[PDB]
Amino acid sequence: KCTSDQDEQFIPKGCSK
Repeated sequence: KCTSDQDEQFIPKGCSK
């Protein structure tokens, strides 16, 4: 998932790598 809560200046090494 890109946004976990409201995470706009962080997406993971998992959503779009």
